[PDB]
Amino acid sequence: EVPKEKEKEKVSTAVLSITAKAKKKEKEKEKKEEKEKKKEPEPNFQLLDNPARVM
Amino acid sequence: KKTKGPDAASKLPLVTPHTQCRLKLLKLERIKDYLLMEEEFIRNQEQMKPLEEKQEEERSKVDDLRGTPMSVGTLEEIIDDHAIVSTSVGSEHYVSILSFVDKDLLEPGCSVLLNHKVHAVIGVLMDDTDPLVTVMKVEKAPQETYADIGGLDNQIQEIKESVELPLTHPEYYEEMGIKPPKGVILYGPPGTGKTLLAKAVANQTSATFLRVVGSELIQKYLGDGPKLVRELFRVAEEHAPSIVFIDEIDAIGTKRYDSNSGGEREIQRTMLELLNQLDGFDSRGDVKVIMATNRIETLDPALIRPGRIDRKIEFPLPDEKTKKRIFQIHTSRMTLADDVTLDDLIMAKDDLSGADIKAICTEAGLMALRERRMKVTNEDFKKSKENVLYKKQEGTPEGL
Amino acid sequence: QELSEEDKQLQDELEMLVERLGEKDTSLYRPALEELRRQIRSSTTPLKFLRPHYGKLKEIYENMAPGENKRFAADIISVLAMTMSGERECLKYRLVGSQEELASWGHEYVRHLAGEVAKEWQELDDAEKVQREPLLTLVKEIVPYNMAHNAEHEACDLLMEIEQVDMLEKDIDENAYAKVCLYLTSCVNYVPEPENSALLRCALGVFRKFSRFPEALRLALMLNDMELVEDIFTSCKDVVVQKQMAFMLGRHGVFLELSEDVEEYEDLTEIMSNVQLNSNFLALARELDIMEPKVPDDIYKTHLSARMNLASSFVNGFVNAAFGQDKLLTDDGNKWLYKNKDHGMLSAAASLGMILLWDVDGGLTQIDKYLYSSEDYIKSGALLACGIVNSGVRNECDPALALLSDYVLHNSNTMRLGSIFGLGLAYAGSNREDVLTLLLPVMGDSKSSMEVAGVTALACGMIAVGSCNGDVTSTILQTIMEKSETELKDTYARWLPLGLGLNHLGKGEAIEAILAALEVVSEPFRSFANTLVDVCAYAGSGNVLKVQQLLHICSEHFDADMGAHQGVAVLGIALIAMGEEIGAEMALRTFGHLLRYGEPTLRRAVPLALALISVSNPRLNILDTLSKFSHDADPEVSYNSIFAMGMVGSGTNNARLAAMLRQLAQYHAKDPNNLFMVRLAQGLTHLGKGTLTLCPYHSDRQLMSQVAVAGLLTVLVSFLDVRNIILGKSHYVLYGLVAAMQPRMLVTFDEELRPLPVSVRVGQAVDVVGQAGKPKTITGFQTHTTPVLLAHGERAELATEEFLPVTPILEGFVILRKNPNYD
Ligand SMILES: Nc1ncnc2c1ncn2[C@@H]1O[C@H](COP(=O)(O)OP(=O)(O)O)[C@@H](O)[C@H]1O
Repeated sequence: EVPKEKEKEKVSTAVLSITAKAKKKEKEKEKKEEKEKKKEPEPNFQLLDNPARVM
Repeated sequence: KKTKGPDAASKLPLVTPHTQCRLKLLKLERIKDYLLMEEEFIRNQEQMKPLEEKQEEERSKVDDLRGTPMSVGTLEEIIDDHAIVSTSVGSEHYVSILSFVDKDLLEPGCSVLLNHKVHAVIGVLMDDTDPLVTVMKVEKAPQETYADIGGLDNQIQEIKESVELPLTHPEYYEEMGIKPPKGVILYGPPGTGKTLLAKAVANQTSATFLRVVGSELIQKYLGDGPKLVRELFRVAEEHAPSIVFIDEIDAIGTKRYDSNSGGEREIQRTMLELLNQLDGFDSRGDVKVIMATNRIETLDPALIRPGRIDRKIEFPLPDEKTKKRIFQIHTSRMTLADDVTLDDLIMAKDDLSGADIKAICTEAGLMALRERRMKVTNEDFKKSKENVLYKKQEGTPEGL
Repeated sequence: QELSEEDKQLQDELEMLVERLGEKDTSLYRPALEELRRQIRSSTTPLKFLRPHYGKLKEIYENMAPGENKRFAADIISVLAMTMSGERECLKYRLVGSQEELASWGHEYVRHLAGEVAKEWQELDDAEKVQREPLLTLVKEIVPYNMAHNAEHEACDLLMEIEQVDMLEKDIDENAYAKVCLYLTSCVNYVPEPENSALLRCALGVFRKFSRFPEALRLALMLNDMELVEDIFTSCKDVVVQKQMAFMLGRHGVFLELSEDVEEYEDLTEIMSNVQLNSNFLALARELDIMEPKVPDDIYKTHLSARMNLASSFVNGFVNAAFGQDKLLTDDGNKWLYKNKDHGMLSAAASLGMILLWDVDGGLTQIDKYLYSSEDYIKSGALLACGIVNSGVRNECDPALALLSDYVLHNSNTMRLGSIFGLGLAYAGSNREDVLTLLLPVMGDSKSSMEVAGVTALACGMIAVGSCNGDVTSTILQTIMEKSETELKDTYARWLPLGLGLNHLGKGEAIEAILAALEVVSEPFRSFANTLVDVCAYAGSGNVLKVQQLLHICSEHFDADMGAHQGVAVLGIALIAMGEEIGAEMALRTFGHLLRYGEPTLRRAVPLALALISVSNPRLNILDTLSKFSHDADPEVSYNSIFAMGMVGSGTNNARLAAMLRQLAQYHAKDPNNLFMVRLAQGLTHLGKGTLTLCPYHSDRQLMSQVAVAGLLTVLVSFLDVRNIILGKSHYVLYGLVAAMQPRMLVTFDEELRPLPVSVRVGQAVDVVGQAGKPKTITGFQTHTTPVLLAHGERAELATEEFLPVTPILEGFVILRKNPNYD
C-alpha cells in the first residue's frame, strides 16, 4: 500500500587529486568551523464482533 | 569519399618544461581536472535531460519503418526523388528514401542500408571505414613546427616567403594577375633531405601535406603517377590547399637523363605531366609543389626553368652555430650533462648533417644506457665524442 | 643468470661483511660498518647487492648501540631506503641519523631526500612544529647545492611545497634569478588563489631586491594591487625606470594619480595619459603606408537596404578607427545620416567617433559641428562619439566631463544614453570620484527606462572596474530592489550583474556577501546575476570547481524560461581560465561537446565563449568549427557563429578568413539578417587595418587589462541575446570594443624620448628547451624596422646586443638605450 519511492538520478562527484587536496583543507576547516512494543505484543489479543471471517 | 577527420585529440602538446617539475606537474593537474570537468559536464547534460518527449520521435515513425533486418550496399546514382543504389552481389535499387534521409551524408559510392522485404534504403553508414585504395592524406598537416629545427634562418625565411605569397597577401599578385604555383626546388647534401622535410613542416603549420618519395619510374602503361598526384592536389584544393613534397623523385623520377627515346617512358610521360601540373595556366589551386633533391645536376631542363618552376632554394651544410643549435635541440630531451659539453663536439667537426646529429645523439644515450647508466652520465662528456666518431662515415678499401 | 666475475666477487665480499656485521658480538660491529659505508657511498659519487638484506639491515640498525654506530647505521638505512622504500624510511632513518653534511652522498640521494622532506613537510600536522625546523635547516642546506648544480627549479618546487619562498628570496642570487622568476610566473597561472598571491608577492620581492622593477610592475599588475604598484613606483627612482613604469601604466590603460613632486612628472603623466599614443600610431601607420581609408565597398568585393548601409558605415568606422582620416563621414557625412533611416544616425555618428578615437584635439573639433545637429539621434551619437574619442586616452583637463554636462542626466532617453555610454568609455579605469559621484545619481533616476538604467550600470561598472566600489554596489542593489521583479526580468536587467562583476573583477572570496545580499531576488534573474558576478570576479583564475558548477547548472533542463543563465555559465566557462593556452583549448573542446550534444540555448551561447577564448587569434580549428556551425538551423546560433568568427579574426586582416566571410556573404545574400552581420564580421576582421588587436591579454599575452575585458564582456553579454536586442535597438552596445582596442606594434623611444628606427627580429616564439625556466625561444627572424605587428604565437627580439630595452617584454612601447659595449 505504500511504495516508499525515490527518483534520484544522482551520481557522486569524482574529485580525485587537487580537488581532494582542497578537500583536505576543507577537512582542516571543518574540524572546528520500540523494543518493548515489538518483543512481546504482536496484535493477536484482539476481540471481534459476531460477524467475523475466521477459519 | 573522404573530406575530414574528427580532430579531438592531441591535448595541448605545450607542456612547457617537458621535464618532471612542479610547473609541469601543475599543468598536468589542470589538464586532468579539465578532463574531469568536461566528462562531468557532458554526463550531467545527457543525464539531467532538458525534457522527456516521448520516444524522441525516433521509435514512433522512423525506427519501425527502417525495420529490424538490414543489409548494406554502396549507393550508385542520385535522381530527383528516388536514389540509385548498388547493393550487395551487384543488385541495383531505384528507391526514394524518406525515413532518416541525410542527403549530404548519403553521396555516391557510400554504404547505405536496405530494409529487406520491400527493399528500400532506410539509412546510411557515414562511418563505412573502407576508403583504402590510394591513401596519402593519412599524414596530413604534420604537427612539426618551426621550432623543431633551428640554425636554418635564411632558408626558413625564403621558404616562408615562397609559401606565404599565397594565404598571406594573396591580393598582392591577384592584382598582379599571375597566380604562380611555382613551387620550390630544393638542393642539399645527401646527408640531409628529411629536413627538406623539417623545413617543409614550417609550411605544414598551415593546411595539409602530401608526400611522394621513391614512387617508381612509372612503368605503368596508364602512367598516371603525376596525373594521380594532380587528382590528389585537386583533392587538396577541396581540402585546405596542401603542398606536395616529392623529394628524391624530382631527381630520379624526373632525371635529366640525357637519352631521348627508348627511356622507360617516364621521360615521355612523367616530365611532361610534371610541367603541365606545374604550369598555372592548366591547373588552379593554392597547391605549392616542393621539389627537393640531393642531386642538383640531374635537374631536367623543364625543371631547370624558373619560368614555370621558380623559387630555387639551396640547402647548405650547417655552420658552427647551426651545429650548436641542432645539437641543443636533440640533446634537450635527454639532459646530456650538467657540464654542458657543447662546443668541443662540433668545433673541429666538418661535413656533419642533421641525420648524423640525430644519430650521434641517439647513440650517446644508447651507449650510456648500455652499462654506463648514471642518469646524466659523467662519462657523457667524452662518450658523446666517442660515439660521434662511431666510424661509419665512409668506408672503401684503400685506393690510397 | 651469470653475472660479472668481479661483480660476483664483490657481491660475495659484501655478503661476508654484512654477515660479520650481523654476527653476535658487537666488538666487530663498528669495524664492519666502517668498511661497509665507504663503498656504500661510492657509486653515488653496491646498492644492488644489499637488495635482499632489507630485514637484516633493519635489525642491525635497531640493534646498534646509541651513538656513532647507531647514527651511521641510520645513515646507511637512509641511503639504501631510496631503493628499499615501502615508505619514507630514508627520512625517518635520516632524522634519527647524523644530520651532518649530507650533500656528499650523491646527487640522487640529496634529491630523493629533498622530495621526502617536501612530503613530510606537507604530511606533518599543524600541532607538529618540532621536526619542522630540522627539515627547514635541511632545506636551507640543499638549496645552495641546487643553485650550484643547476637544480634551482626543483629547489623552487620544494620551497613552494614547504611555503618558504620568503627565504627563497634571500638565498637566490641574480646570476640565476631570471629563470627562477620565470618558473614562478609560469606556476602562478595554475596555483590556486592563496599560494598564487604568495608566489606573486615573493616574485615582487625578488625583483625589488634585484632592481628588476619593469618586470616587477608586470607582476604587480598581475597581482592587481594598485597600492603595491604605487609602493614599487616610489621604490624605483631612476629616470629610466620611472618613464618605463609610466609607459606600462599607460599601455595597461589605468591612470595612476600621483603628485608633481616627482621628476619629469609632466612627461610621466602625459605618456601615462597616452597623449602621444595617437601621434605615434598615425606616424607608424604612415610609415607602413597603411593610412589610405579602406572603403567598405571594396572590402565587400562588389564585383558581382538601410540596415545594410548602416553595417557598411559601421565596418568603415571599424577599419578607419583611431585614424580620424575618413571623408566618407566627414565631407558628406551630413548627407549620409540624412539619407539614413530610423535609428541608425546615432550609430553612424558613434562610428565617426570610432574613427576619431584617441584623437582628442582633432576629434573634438570635427564632432563639434555635429554636436548641434537637429535630430536627437544624431545629437546623441555625436555625444557618444565624444566619449569614444576621449575613451582610453587620458587628458589633463578631461574635456568629456565638461562636454557632457546637460546630457549626463538629460530627460531625453536617447541623449542621456549617448552621454552615459560616452562617460563610461571615457572614465573607464579612471575610477574618478567626481565622475562616479555624477553618474551614480543618474543611476538613481527613476524617469529613465529599464535599458537606460542598464546602460548607466554598464557605465558605472566599466568606470569602477576592479575597484570593489561599495557605494556603486549599494546603488546597484537598491535600484534592483526598487525596480519590480516582473518588469526586471524581461530582457534588459542583465547589465546590473555585469556592473557588479566589473566592480569586483579579479577579486573573488568577497562575492559571498554580494550574492547573499542578492539572494532576496527571485530565481529567474538571481540565478543569472549571481553566476555572472561570480564568473567575472573569478575570471583569469582557472577555478575548476567554479566552472564545473557552471557545467552542472547548465546541465539542468531549465524549461518563465529561466534557462537563460545557462548562457552566462557558458561565457563563464571560457572567462574563468582564458589566461593561458591550456584552459582555453580544452575549454574549446568543451564548447565543441556543448555544440555536439546541447540545448538550443546552450548552442546559442557557445560561439560567444569560443570568441572569448581566442579573440583576435585566428586559430585554424576555431575558424573551421565556427564556419561549419555558421549554417545551423537556429538563427541566433548562426548570428553568434558569425560574430564569433569576426571577433577571433578581429584586428588580424586574415586573408583566408576574409575570403571565408565573403563566401558566407554570398551564402547569406538572400537573408539580410545574417548578411549585414557577416559584413560586420568582415569589418571586425579589418578593424583598425589590423593595427590594433582586441585580445585583452597584454604584456606578452599574460596580463588581464580590466577595462578591455570589461568592454569585451559587455559586448558578449549583449551578444548573448542579440537575436532580440541588436535587431531591436542596441546598435550602440557594439562600441564597447574601444576598451579592448589596443595597438599591437612596437614604438621605440630613447632616453630623450624620440622615435628610434632600431630594427628587431620578429617571428614565432615558442618553447624549444624546457630543461628549466628558460626564456621563450624565438624562431624565424624576419627582421625589419621597429613598427611591426605583434600577433599571437610570434614575438620580437632586438637584432643585436646594441640597444638595451627598459624591459625585456617587447610590445607596445619601449625605450632603447645605447649599450656600454655598443660600438
Ligand atoms: N637543423 C636541424 N635542426 C633540427 N632537427 C633536424 C635538423 N636537421 C635534421 N633534423 C632532423 O633529423 C632528421 C633527419 O634529417 P635529414 O638530414 O633531413 O635526414 P636525411 O639525411 O635522412 O634526409 C629529420 O627528420 C629532422 O627532423
